[PDB]
Amino acid sequence: EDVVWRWSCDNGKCVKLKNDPRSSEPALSLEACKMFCNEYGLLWPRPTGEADLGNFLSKINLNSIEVKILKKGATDDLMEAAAKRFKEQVSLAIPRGSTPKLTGKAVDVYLVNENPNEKAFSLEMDESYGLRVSPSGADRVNATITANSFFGMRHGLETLSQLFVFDDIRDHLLMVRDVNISDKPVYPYRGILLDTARNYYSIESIKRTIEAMAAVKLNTLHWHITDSQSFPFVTTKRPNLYKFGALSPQKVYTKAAIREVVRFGLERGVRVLPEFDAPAHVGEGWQDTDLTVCFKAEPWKSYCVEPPCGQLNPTKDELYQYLEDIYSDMAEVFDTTDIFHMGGDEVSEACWNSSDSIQNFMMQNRWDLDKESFLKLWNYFQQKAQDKAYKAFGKKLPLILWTSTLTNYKHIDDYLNKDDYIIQVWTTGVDPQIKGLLEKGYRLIMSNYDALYFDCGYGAWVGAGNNWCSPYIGWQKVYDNSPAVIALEHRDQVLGGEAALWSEQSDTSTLDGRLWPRAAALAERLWAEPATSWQDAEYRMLHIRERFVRMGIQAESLQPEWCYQNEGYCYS
Ligand SMILES: COc1ccc2cc3[n+](cc2c1OCCC[n+]1cccc2ccccc21)CCc1cc2c(cc1-3)OCO2
Ligand SMILES: *[C@@H]1O[C@H](CO)[C@@H](O)[C@H](O)[C@H]1NC(C)=O
Ligand SMILES: *[C@@H]1O[C@H](CO)[C@@H](O)[C@H](O)[C@H]1NC(C)=O
Repeated sequence: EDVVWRWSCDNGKCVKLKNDPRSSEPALSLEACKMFCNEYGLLWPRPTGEADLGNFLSKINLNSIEVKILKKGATDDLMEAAAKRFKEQVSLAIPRGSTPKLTGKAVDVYLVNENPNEKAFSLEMDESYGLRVSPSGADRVNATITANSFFGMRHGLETLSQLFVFDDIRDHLLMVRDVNISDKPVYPYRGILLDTARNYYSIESIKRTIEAMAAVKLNTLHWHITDSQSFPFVTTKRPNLYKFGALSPQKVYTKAAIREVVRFGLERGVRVLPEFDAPAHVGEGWQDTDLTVCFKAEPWKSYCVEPPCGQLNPTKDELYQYLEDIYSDMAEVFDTTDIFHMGGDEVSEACWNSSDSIQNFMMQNRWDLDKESFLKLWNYFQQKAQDKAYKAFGKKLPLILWTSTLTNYKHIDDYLNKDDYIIQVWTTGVDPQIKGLLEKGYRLIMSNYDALYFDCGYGAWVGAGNNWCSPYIGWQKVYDNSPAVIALEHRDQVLGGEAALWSEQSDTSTLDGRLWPRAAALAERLWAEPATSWQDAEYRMLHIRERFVRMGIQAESLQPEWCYQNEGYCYS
């Protein structure tokens, strides 16, 4: 039936009041009130530069929006696809089952791509844009997006679509009348790590994830595509790896499917970054090669962090022929990435020390069997693996490794160097390793497990209780986790951050709820690095959750919808 309430801005809060008929004041719908009661309206993330939204809305004819590309170039196909997606972006303002009256002004969207040939991902790419909205004549709106590249331009299309509101009191589609926005991200690497080896994720759910990432301007999908539990990556050159390693014949990622995901990501400004974790985190798929040790070793607690155990045997020269083929097959289909993630997760010495051939190998080279020697074996592996990666990608390119024994800042320079290796950080923001790494010039990606491990909090998956990194991390905590605070003067060496969805307790069915809307908190933290805390983003965070749901994302619920309609009454 008919909406009964209206909202009125009062000290930054939209107050619900009855829509009394005996009033000469025009009623405000909830989101129309929110657009101007809130400092940044309904925007997420909030812009970093100019953020002038004016004071008025204009009624818009949904069928009279037209996008015009003013500069043509190599990104013509990308710009056209982004333009065609803009109307459905706009329709996200309308609740499902509601239809706007097809009246109001016409909208002209002018896209100005000032370097229309640029379309490569790089840490130095220009994601900035300018957004202007103003009345054009009497019956039209002029929205002009100006950006130095396609990626900044499609960010601006995202922000523009957030400047529409549905008046459900009147069934009118509205748009902010006078807008001056300039915007650019604080960090170039704004990512989500998706583990698709501890459990399988449908390609459809991966594309859905990329959709939601683009909606909040995240730009990197780190595809943790192999691990001990499964090998779903279809490597044409070593087919037994996925044939033996896959959980099932249908639970694989073919070349065609990965190409689909990579293209889907490029069109939305998302770099699809593959990882082959090595030399630990291997197992399924390597049967009958004699290239691993400790696979399914028992008791697993004595040999690895979680079952099944298993590590590569770096003393077998055939291993690096396998690795070169894997990396080459990855480079063929992951052909938008400028970076390669090589894992580097903590190696088990007990696993390597229990091997006949490994100990004989270490005798012959004057190595003992102490802790320092197995670190030397790990360095031996990473050097040879790194060479195959360069040959596979046909060029030197940045490589990522996790913080580990190998990348301890006290000895990381022994074989790594800060120009070839980026370090992904799981330690807490107060761990001394971060300061030690930054002073040695290393670049960092923050994935602090106390704020950015999105798998924490659920039940145990071995034994009873809860999983290892519980409690569950609320969005308030991931919002307040600031890399700038963590890095201090070395801020420029922080490339950004990444929410990690490890998947021993997550798959296709839980993907939406694990990531959303919590990854939006990381999106604003990395895009804007606000000096304000989560309380000042709370109202806009509640709205972006609703926008995710309108997109079809099964996003987690944060608060009673009553709180969303009654700002200021839910606090502590
Ligand atoms: C790549 O980083 C990773 C990735 C995966 C990790 C997985 C597990 N564990 C640390 C991990 C880690 O390191 C995170 C640092 C953990 N950690 C360091 C220092 C102090 C701590 C105090 C309290 C809790 C954890 C503290 C901890 C044991 C553990 C037991 C399990 C399990 C998983 C883990 O599944 C079945 O049983
Ligand atoms: C649209 O607005 C932009 C920014 O103010 C302006 O540069 C451009 O000339 C306008 N175009 C039209 C057709 O009004
Ligand atoms: C490796 O095993 C040998 C016995 O085979 C033992 O002497 C040595 O201390 C072990 N080293 C480590 C690091 O466990």
